[PDB]
Amino acid sequence: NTQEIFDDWARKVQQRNLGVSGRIFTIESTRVRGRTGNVLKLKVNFLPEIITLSKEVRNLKWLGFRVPLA
Amino acid sequence: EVEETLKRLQSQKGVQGIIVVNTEGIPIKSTMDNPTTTQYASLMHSFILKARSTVRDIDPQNDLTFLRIRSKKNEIMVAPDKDYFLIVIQNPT
Amino acid sequence: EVEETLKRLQSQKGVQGIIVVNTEGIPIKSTMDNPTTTQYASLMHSFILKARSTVRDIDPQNDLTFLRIRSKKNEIMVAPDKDYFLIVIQNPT
Amino acid sequence: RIDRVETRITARLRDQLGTAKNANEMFRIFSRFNALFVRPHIRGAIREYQTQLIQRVKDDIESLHDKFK
Amino acid sequence: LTEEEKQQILHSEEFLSFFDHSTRIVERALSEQINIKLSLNRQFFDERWSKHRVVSCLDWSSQYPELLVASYNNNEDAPHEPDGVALVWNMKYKKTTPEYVFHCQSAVMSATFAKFHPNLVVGGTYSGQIVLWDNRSNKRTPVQRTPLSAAAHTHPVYCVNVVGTQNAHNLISISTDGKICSWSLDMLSHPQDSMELVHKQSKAVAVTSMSFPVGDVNNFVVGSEEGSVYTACRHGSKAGISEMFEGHQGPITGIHCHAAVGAVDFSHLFVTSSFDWTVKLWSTKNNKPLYSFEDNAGYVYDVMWSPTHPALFACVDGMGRLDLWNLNNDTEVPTASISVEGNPALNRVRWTHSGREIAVGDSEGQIVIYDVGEQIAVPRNDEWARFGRTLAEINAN
Repeated sequence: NTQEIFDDWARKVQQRNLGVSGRIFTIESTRVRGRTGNVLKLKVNFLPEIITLSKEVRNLKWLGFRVPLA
Repeated sequence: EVEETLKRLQSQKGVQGIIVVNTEGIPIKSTMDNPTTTQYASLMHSFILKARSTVRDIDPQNDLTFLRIRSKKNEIMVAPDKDYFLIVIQNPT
Repeated sequence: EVEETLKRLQSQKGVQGIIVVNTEGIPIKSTMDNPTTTQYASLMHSFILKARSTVRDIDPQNDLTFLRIRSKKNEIMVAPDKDYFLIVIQNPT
Repeated sequence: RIDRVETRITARLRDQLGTAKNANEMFRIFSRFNALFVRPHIRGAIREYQTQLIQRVKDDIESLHDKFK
Repeated sequence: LTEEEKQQILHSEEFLSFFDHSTRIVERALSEQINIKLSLNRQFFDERWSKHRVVSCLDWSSQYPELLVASYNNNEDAPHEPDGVALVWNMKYKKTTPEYVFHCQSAVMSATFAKFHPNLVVGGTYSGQIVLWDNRSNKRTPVQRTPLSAAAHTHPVYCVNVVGTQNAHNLISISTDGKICSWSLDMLSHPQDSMELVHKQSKAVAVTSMSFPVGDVNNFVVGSEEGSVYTACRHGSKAGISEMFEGHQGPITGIHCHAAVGAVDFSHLFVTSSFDWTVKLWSTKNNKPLYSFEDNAGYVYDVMWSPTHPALFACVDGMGRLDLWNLNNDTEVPTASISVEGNPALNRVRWTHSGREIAVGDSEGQIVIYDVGEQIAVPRNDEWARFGRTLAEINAN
């Protein structure tokens, strides 16, 4: 009944999910790497951050737990 | 007692025919007419003897022990004994 | 996934080699000694044709689906299809 | 009559809290009888069953902190 | 003879059925012959497809029984391997290899079966797509995928289920934005009924592995961000979030309504398995916790009601203890419990459509099915309602 795991997820939702959960800027965030095809491949700030997005929603409102202003 | 084995196999699930070869391609214990038992088991006897020669061509010490021809409408199990063989036709379902 | 098929069907114990011979008598899919099994593939295909004649001559509307040749040393199971065939030797493991 | 109801209630709650011995199990088991966890003559027996019920409750909260870690 | 002729015929569009029937027949001849209370029935393990791949969700096949779609969230282990695995396994044959592998282009999430469809494996993915697999094909790549438009799905689809009879068979797949979309089971390029579960506060409700009561209604139990099960519709004015079942403190993980009625009343009651470490029995018209079960060690990842015995349920935890609970005899203790080897965070619980069998989605890879014969459809229709009444009498202290 404090903020340890809730604070970790709160900080994730605040900074690690700033461009993932509240991704108002990372709308079309493509990838810049090497692969097979040489086309518009993508790796957005929320792609591997599905845990950051779900952490934001379900953790910030898992019990009305910790969540920063951002 | 082969009579109880045959009578027990009468009301079994899907039995098309319970026969057995008896004179090296010429059956005697027939529950069907002349072609279905004698001619069909004769063709089966000749073809299983050819299969014996087939696996014998692969290895002469490798003879046959059992044959199971499962198909869309029938499953023919062949039990090869010393002289006479055995042909039992059963339903696939 | 042809190599996946060879590795998975060969993973089962008793299977000496997945020597799948087509209707042409040529070892289209094999993993054992080619000259030794080439004669075996041609012989087994000729007797596969014998089994096809058996199924198509005993009953008109019958189609050979799968064959089990329990030999004395191995269990030569034949998997015939509508277009080609399959030869797989599985010992009583 | 209240003492007899308390004794029978304490007997039922003791048979329940003896059987059910977890946090909520022994809790609602010792509290399944109103006169057991209410009347003092039976609240002493409720405390006797609570000596294990509160122990399991403490185990549940301690294991809760350990599992939360 | 030559490699060109062999490789052209082996890869020709003639040998696809030949390889399918060859693998089917040789795997059919795999049953070795001879020539001379929880059962803990069987475990499912695949080497190229089930290792460090957590199970997304399991699903029993209403048509073609003893079939379950073991969806798999392909982790960051093998990127070259096609992300997302949906393995179909066989119980009647008792095989060790998966019958048909159904990989994808994204980590498949909650892949289920499609009712009134013999060769249609439906399933959401990590790319927000509810991909579709066909059992007729040999290529294990899904030929039908889902769009990602504003009307289509955006979040990874964590729950896809069918609702409707043969007249209006709907594919209700829901995202965690509340966007529910009814899709057709034939074409997957355009949604049929697309909308969002708008709420008063926090519209994008993180739904979680919903279900439907027996009868295929449009109302689904939404496992919200903190319990708050929203029984919601799809059409009409009640479309979107309609009823809220609050009095919970955690995100639901597996939520299943009443299964097929075996021998008791309809029992319009669902159950919530969640991160709250305790299973909770609820009614579809209660808005009060009907009964909160014992605080299990670890979360409660899934729960399911058996169609044979619609009065009991199986639930799981992080330690690996599958607990089935009947309430006709028990009040605060589980009925039958069994664990899996080691401590696997058992993710799923799915009772077979015929009942008395439990599919448990383990931690990573393996899927363990259970069998029982003790809990049958005993005609205790009155005792179940009486126990529910005593629960409604004792819960109010």
